[PDB]
Amino acid sequence: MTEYKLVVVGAGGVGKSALTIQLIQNHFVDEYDPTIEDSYRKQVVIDGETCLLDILDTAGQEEYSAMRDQYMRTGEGFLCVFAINNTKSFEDIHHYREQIKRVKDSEDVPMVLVGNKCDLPSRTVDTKQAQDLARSYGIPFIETSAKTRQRVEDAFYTLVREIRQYRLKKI
Ligand SMILES: Nc1nc2c(ncn2[C@@H]2O[C@H](COP(=O)(O)OP(=O)(O)O)[C@@H](O)[C@H]2O)c(=O)[nH]1
Ligand SMILES: [Mg+2]
Repeated sequence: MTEYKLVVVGAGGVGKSALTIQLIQNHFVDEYDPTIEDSYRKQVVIDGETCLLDILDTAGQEEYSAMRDQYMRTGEGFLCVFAINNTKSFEDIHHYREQIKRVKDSEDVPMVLVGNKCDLPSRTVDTKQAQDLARSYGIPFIETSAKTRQRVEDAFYTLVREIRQYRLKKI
């Protein structure tokens, strides 16, 4: 059984919790329910490999979190989430990426860019704008909807695949 420690980062309100809960529980949390920062473990088969995913869904970024500091230090791959109807959250992506590189003191960290809420007609971030940002970082870009269950597994499984390739190349 292969472990992958994943960290979901990005601005408040973009759907990090909704994406993680959809993946873990196949449920969509009610729109107005309290979010909480928490970690989740789930055994899953990914490309025929039996995997243990250890996922931290981050929150409360303006106060100390011992768990978040541990997962940022030790996390193996990062899902950088913005919402496609929220330009500020997309324009925040470079700060989240910079935080990750600083903690890892590395320019080469497994990451996937995720544009969530692709079920909303009020899009303000064009798919091609985000694809270009991801291309400039050298990482995959995936558009998701936690609500209509579009590409949720693809987003997380793609990050696992990025970690697997990182490991294979370094050896
Ligand atoms: N329409 C839609 N709303 C979403 C989606 N994902 C999250 N939300 C809503 O967006 C708000 C923020 O979601 P949340 O998971 O709490 O975001 P976090 O703060 O990034 O964890 C909540 O009201 C969610 O119900 C999605 O894919 N589509
Ligand atoms: Mg949350």
